[PDB]
Amino acid sequence: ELDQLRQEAEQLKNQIRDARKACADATLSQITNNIDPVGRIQMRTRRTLRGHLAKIYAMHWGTDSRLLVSASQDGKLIIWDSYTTNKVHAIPLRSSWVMTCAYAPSGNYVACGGLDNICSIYNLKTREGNVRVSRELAGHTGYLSCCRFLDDNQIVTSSGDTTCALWDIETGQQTTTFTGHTGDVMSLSLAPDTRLFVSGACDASAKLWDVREGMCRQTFTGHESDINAICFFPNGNAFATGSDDATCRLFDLRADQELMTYSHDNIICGITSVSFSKSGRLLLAGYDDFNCNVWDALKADRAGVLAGHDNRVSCLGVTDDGMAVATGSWDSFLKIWN
Amino acid sequence: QVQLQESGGGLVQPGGSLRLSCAASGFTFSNYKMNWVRQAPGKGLEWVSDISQSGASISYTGSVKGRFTISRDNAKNTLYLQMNSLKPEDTAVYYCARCPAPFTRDCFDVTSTTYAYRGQGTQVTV
Amino acid sequence: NEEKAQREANKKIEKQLQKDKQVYRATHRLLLLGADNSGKSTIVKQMRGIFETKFQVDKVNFHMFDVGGQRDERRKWIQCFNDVTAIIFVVDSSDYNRLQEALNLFKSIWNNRWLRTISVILFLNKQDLLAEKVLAGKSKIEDYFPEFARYTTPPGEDPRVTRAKYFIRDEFLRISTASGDGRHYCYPHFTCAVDTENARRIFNDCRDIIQRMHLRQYELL
Amino acid sequence: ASIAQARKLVEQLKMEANIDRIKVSKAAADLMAYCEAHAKEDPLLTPVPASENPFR
Amino acid sequence: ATFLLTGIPGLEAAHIWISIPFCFMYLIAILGNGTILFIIRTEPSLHEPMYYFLSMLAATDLGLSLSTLPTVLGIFWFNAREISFNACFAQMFFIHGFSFMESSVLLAMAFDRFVAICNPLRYASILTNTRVAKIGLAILTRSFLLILPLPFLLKRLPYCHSNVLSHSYCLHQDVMKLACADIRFNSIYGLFVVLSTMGLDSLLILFSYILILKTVLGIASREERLKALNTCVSHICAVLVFYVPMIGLSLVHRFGKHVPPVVHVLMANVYLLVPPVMNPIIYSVKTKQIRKRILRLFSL
Repeated sequence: ELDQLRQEAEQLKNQIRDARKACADATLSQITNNIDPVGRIQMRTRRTLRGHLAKIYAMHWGTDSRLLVSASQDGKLIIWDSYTTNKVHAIPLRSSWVMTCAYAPSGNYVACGGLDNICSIYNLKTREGNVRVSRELAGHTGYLSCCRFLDDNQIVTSSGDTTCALWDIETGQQTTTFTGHTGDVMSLSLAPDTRLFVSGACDASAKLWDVREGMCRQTFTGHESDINAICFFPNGNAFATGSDDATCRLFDLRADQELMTYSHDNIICGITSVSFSKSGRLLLAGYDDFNCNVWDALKADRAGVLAGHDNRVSCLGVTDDGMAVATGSWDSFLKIWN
Repeated sequence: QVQLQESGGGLVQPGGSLRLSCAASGFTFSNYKMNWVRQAPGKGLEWVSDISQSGASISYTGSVKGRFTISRDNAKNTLYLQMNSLKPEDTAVYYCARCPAPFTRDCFDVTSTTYAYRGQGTQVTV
Repeated sequence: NEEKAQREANKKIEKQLQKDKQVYRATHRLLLLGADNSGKSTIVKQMRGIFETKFQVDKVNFHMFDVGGQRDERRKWIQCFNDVTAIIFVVDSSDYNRLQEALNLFKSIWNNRWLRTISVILFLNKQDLLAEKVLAGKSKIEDYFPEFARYTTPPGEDPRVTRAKYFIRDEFLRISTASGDGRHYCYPHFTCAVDTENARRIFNDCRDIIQRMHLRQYELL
Repeated sequence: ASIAQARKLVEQLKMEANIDRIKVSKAAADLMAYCEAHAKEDPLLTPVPASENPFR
Repeated sequence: ATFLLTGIPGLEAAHIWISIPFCFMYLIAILGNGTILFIIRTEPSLHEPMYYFLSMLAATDLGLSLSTLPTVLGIFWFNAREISFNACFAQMFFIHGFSFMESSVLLAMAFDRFVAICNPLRYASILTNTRVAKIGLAILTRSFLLILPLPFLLKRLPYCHSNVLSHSYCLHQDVMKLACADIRFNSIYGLFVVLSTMGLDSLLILFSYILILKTVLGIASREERLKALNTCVSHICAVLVFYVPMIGLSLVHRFGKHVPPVVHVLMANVYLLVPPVMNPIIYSVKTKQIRKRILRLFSL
């Protein structure tokens, strides 16, 4: 009978809610009431990268924190040199509807995907010297939303058919599949030790996955609308999400509940991207009002504004050593802030 | 999480009356546009009515004009549908849908097969 | 030593990007949208994953995309098409049961935040079936739309066919002109299953849209 | 049909429920300790002289 | 030898109320043109064929203001009315060169607007960036080639009679009257150039506006018709105020034997001092993409 199963499911949901309520005793805001404010964080544009014809959806930094890759809707991948603004490479793509890009940890490969439902891997260091397609990973049903390189051989991708997958680039078959989401999976974030990852969906839900065991461990709720971005804390025991209700929230894996929310009355536009600084003290979030705000993670008080873009901010990333932050936008211009 | 529970179904003779109520929780009710959706047996999801954020604008489908009335109560976070002069073609399961995003006036995908912000449904038979 | 090689590579890439810029600015992009019942596939085949179609009229290149490999929920991937010249909307006017679905989709597209600057070209397809259904006088329209009982025409078979055609067109135009910022319009056309003027109609409508954009840009509007 | 989905959901809830949890205060203390531990190596948080700045 | 300037025949009042409007107008011209040029040449989103011609017009206006500033300022503030033999000819060369540059820039802007509005779907296939650069080079060459003989021929001639001028700056048609001998060829060549190569320009600009108005008449309701008419009248007035008292002065110098010199002073002052201030406001500042940047810069 379906009715008894539904009653049992809601009974377990009530039990989980009661356990979470009992496990909470204090709030993070009151614990951090005795620390000093960060102050006014003023950042200036140090570089402006020009050359993209159309709007930008994705970018990714390199491990050396010098070269980065950006994807655009005219159908081009460009590898930059943020020190001198020289275009190292320019890769023309087969499909112009590209929604994501990735940079290999070893720096030999890049990947991209979009409405074509196919993820393609490019070899930047071929023996001849040119850039050619190395593999085309097919098997997803919806559009590709995000992809991340575990290492030179394994890549994890999320699609719009409410599933994630783990690929083997050498052979091209799906090693593992992750299921359980109800809406489109919009973003994923790998753990610092690359043993777990999270994923946000259009169901206002986030889940924690085990790469080896291949099952969902925990599920976190609290948002009221679709989730657009997600990012791990530097120590690997927390993450932050950005949604369409114009709020961000910080979740803790061990406590298995929300810790703090970052919102203001004057903001009515959703968040398109989030990121953390090197030490985790500052949280940077992009908004639909053409601005990016800098938050105080331990205080939930705004501390800075970046106002250099004339259109929607789509992507935002911070280098490994935290020397700079790069933000792309829908007006086809990248900017390095410091 | 978003929770929408509907109640009010039952057996009504033709020409009778019936009232449907939906109790909403887990989100701010006053920032969202609400819908009523029904699904007849052997037929896909069909839109019925919607009401604005404050109830200023009300619209219905063609076949229910002059018989159905939709209202919302922001004080207690409830939605209502007042059925009148029921017909044998009105038998279906009634779902209450929600606008995906706040402060907007467009509603994508409320009648989709796997919409997330939709209720369990109640059975109405005439 | 490496600076000279880096500069030379940058210069080569800039030249290639300039050529690509010229080629990209040359052409125009369109989005073909509709439902399964509507004969949009037949339309795109008449002037013939994503089904691209390139046609050229008066030495001007047009590009049309018909995405069909996705799921039912389209509120997230629809934001990739906010820079197109126009949206082609195809409606099967002979099916009264699913006309309100078309009206709801049109309203959702018209009132979107990122699609509030894109003009829509409306095609009301399947005219022969509508004429046959109206003449055969078996399935009525007044019971689907009760407002049809107090409507007067503002075709050759009878005035009833004209009345029905213009009633449906007026429904769509009322939704169009209800709420608007005078930044985008709607161009309704009456097309049948077999026609050869769709390319010319698209050319004229796109020319009007572009001219209006240029007038606004040059402060004349 | 839906019975299998309900059974899978029940199994997932049963597997998720039986996990030990710690207090919020411990998590807050750990996050603080990490922040004050690594606050000395955050160029964005603490401005640095332009001599070592690679984007000068 | 030195030429003795005279300036306005009303400066004997110790410029109590004359120097202030001139200084304010020069300041407005210089500041506006410099700000527009800097904003256009700094921001990457304003790299379009339409804005290149606006920047060229700003550069021409700034050059004309700087070329005419020194002698006027000296005569109206330091009471200095003596100019050397070579500075006079340098000023005469620069003034005419920049006037021709301004006329050519206006013609290029008119062609740009006509192609953009009357040829909407083929606009990007005609006005690429390389053709804009070619047009700029052609404008520079045409403007600074037709003026070269004018001071070159006058420099060699011996001036003997009075070495006194009528304006506050050197003009070819006024200076040639003191050559003491054989001024027919210089006068006829100057008149031929100024008429032939520089009135057809105004005719073409007016024709383009007529065609644009004809195109825009049959669009929209009266609400947009009023806006279109207001803009197309502002542009025509801006063109005429520069083009009329400029051909008129060259005509009246040769043909106006009886006209008082006040008319010469007024016409020469108008077409050389008003356009540098009028063109920014009407053409560049009216655009919203530059208004936004100007407001943000002023708030800083």
